[PDB]
Amino acid sequence: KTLCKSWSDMKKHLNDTVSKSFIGRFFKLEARKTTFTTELRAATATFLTMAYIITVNANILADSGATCSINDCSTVASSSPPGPECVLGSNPGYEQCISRVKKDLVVATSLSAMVGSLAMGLLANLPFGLAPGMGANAYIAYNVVGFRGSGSISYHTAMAIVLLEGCAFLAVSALGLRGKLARLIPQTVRLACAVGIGMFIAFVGLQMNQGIGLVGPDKSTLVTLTACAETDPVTGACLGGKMKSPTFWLAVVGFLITSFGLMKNVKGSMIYGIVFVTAISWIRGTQVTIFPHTPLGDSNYNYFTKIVDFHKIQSTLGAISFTEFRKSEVWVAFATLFYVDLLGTTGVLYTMAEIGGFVEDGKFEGEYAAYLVDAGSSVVGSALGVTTTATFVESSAGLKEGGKTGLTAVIVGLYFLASMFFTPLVTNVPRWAVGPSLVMVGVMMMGVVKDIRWGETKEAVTAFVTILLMPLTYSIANGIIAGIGIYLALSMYDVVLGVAKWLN
Amino acid sequence: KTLCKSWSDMKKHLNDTVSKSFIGRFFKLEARKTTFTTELRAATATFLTMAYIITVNANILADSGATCSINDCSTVASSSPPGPECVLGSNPGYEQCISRVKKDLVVATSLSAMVGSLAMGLLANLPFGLAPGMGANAYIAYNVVGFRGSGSISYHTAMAIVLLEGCAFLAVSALGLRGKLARLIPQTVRLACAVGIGMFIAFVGLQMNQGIGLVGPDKSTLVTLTACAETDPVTGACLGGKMKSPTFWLAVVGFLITSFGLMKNVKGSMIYGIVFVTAISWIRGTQVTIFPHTPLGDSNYNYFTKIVDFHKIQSTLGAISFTEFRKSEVWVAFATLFYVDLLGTTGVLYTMAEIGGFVEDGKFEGEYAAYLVDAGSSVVGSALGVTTTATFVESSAGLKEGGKTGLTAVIVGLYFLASMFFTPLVTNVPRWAVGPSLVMVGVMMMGVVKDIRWGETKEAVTAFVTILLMPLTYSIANGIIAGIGIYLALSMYDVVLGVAKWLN
Repeated sequence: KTLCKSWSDMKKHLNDTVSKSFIGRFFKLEARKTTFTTELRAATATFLTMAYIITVNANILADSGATCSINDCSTVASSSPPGPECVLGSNPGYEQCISRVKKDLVVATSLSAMVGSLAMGLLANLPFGLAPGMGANAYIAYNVVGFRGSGSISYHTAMAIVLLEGCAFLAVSALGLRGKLARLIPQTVRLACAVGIGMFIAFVGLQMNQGIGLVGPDKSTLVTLTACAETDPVTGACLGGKMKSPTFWLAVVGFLITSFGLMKNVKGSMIYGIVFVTAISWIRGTQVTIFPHTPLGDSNYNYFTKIVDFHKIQSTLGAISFTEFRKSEVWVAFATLFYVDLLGTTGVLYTMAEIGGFVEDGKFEGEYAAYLVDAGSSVVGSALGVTTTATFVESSAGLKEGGKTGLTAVIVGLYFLASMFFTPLVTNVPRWAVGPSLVMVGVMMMGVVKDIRWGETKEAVTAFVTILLMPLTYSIANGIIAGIGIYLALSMYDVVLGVAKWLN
Repeated sequence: KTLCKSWSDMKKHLNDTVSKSFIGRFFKLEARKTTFTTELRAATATFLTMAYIITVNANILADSGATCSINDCSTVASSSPPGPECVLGSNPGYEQCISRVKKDLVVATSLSAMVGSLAMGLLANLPFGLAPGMGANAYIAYNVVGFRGSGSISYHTAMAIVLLEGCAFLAVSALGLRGKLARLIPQTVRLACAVGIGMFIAFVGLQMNQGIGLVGPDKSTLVTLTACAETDPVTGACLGGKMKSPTFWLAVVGFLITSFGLMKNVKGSMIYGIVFVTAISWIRGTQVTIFPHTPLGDSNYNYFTKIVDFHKIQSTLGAISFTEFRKSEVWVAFATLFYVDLLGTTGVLYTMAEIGGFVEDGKFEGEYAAYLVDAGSSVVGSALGVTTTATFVESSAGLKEGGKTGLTAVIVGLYFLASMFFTPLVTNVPRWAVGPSLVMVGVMMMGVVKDIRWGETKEAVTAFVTILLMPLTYSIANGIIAGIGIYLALSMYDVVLGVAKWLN
């Protein structure tokens, strides 16, 4: 009987004693009508919903071959291994390097999230955390650096682009040239870019090398549904048997558990889907294991036996090279990244300002600092080996419970501190586990499609071309350019001419 | 001065004299408050908007190789031409056959449209015409018969499937088992199937063999943006130079003219886009011609010189074979076609009944006959060599002007009669001309996407999987099955169990 009353006899005392110290006046706990206990609940509610991006980022950036290259490949019977042999796989020397890089990138993501969340919390009094944004990881990894050394731009130039974008976004928002520039883009293309990004992200979660493996090549049509069980030992090709891949069905079950948990309003759901299909795919012996019986697979098992390990960044440290900025596509990629980051932290940071009573006429209490902290987080994360950071939409779950001061973004950072020590259990997440997690992101980003003015013709074609050309051409830069070209030709050639004639 | 008054001195007299004859009482021109002059304007307004499907159907069914096969191929230096040599192209013998088949299919489409429109007009007193439906052409051609003899099901079995579906839809609506069966499908999958069909139709209008030629194969990613100028002489492959294909830019200009004409509210627009880029691509000599300097291309020019020709169906006549119905996929295709046709003529035929004052409490004046005529049109068109017919949505343009009696659907049929004699100018429409026309169909079918309940989780996942898996797996049958599977597992395993437990 006294157990129930013990919580209440101490919670009020602790809340009264904490608010009267330096911290209570610092975080302004006497105003905004918020007690200390609610801050701990809201921080947990935000972290559990945001905890899924500690593994998706690592598995989506480790595919590009961050530091590993052709020089540190293994030795074979030939004289020297050629270009398209090591990076294609089936080589112990390159896979051992990629394992270390994957181990290194998790700590880099955790540190970047720590810095972003803590810097926002201490300097802006706003209760939402930070992490490497979802949407710019795929563009940098699967489109600029390429899949394991493909494309043209190398990894060092790709990380220099992040520094350049962060520095260019610092002195474009401190001056005040953001609202004059953020509202210049018409609402149709801005709103329809997210749908195309969601399609592109979900489409890459279905290939065999990236995701669970539905789609595959075909000789007559471009794509086909393989889901093949017996696949090629080296590359990916269907030999015999469709819809009988055990990994595919395990991934479908994992998707079903996430979908059933998102309804019924369970806060953290995208993490329990990954945990289930990973704990299942940790048992050695079956056909869905992540631990084979190869010497390469034994190297990943005599590291999972220990569950806590303080790992040091030793491969993907500061790696910046400006010696390749004199060509063309580097600037196009920089401009595309700037365009993606401009529309991201504009319609998101304001939506979470009208949920919680922060908003006033305009210019709520965290306008100036929250933008500079968000922009400098990308700079501070670029040297660590991760892409640009952004304010996560999933931080709204903490606002709905009562968190209003800046203490939430400090406890989120402190939670992210304790998630770095568990690297052994984060490196060993299979790709078919994070496959289902790339589809729900697209599903939740598609929810804004029911605001485009489909009644008009120009606003419908401009949205449809942008939505369609992004996943079918396998490029994010090919959607924005097409949308802008369609929008300019339909209107600027008829409307602007009238304005020019009206000057006479 | 008398010229203006001449029209008015005769229009009222003609309207008074026509309504007092047998036709006036037959079509009930004294009720429904409609004069004869409005019927001629509404028929033209319907035909001009519907006139685009006399060429898209022919070019989308001629790609499957309707009658041509391996037996009537040409003779080469080898003993006998193998399977994958003739059907892949670069053979005069097969192309000469496919030219005759394309000439034959236009008359078959015109006759099917004539019969459907005239049968609805005379027997149902409803002012909307008929034509081979848009959406079932691609499924039958590009998915069942395959691209030039691909796939498993042959052409004769594909036309037997149409007869079987028509006969099964006759005695499912005459009994009364339509409303009990049409409302059983939940609204989410029914509404999201159209968006996926639009995506699949627009995606096939971008390949090189089907459409204008943006997308192409890639070794690492599945699809890429080629738009290559110098292409392989036999097959389709990019050799050098992107975004400099003259046909691609001609098609983009044609798309721009259609998009600019659909706004400003011009009734017929999808036909003036085709006419422009065809009249341009009829001049012999340039790089965008449809008349090369080959002996094959000269055979298509000493037939365009004559502009009127009464052609007779002599290849794609009644061609039905039931000797291949004992395998599996035939029934799956029949069921998919039935599912597509059930949702089509249910949400469309009622929408055009509340625009014009036809509708009452329920059961407007054309419920019973309009369904049987629409179902029997598929049967009567199957023997002619075209797929199932459907009531076109583009027939609403005639309702907005004043057409209310059945005379509109007779004049539309009479217009379709005069469009058969111009076969020479209909067979010589290039594929890059109809490429832009396959995209606007998807754009106009996407306009219903802003009604799915995106707020809920089940109704969002069920719609998103159906939308996504249709174009990315290049199949319409793989979207419905996935949507139904997602919808059943999310709800039937939790809701139906409660109902079963409530019986105790």
